[PDB]
Amino acid sequence: GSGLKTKSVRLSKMGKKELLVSVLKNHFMVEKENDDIKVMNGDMMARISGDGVTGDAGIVDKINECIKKIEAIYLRD
Repeated sequence: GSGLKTKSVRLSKMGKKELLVSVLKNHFMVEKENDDIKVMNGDMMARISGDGVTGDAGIVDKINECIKKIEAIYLRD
């Protein structure tokens, strides 16, 4: 029998980037362009790249808040 359970099969509990997309999309209109994530709200726009964000400061501050809270959820902060 497999009573030991040395295998978990799959482990997807670090997908913070996925939740960023979902949460931002639930509050703002989000567009995917140049394989980046664009957050748009009130004609303001922001671009999230692999390791940097450039965009409207209001959106950026919100993005950062969302990222950090979500980071706290999976990685703990």
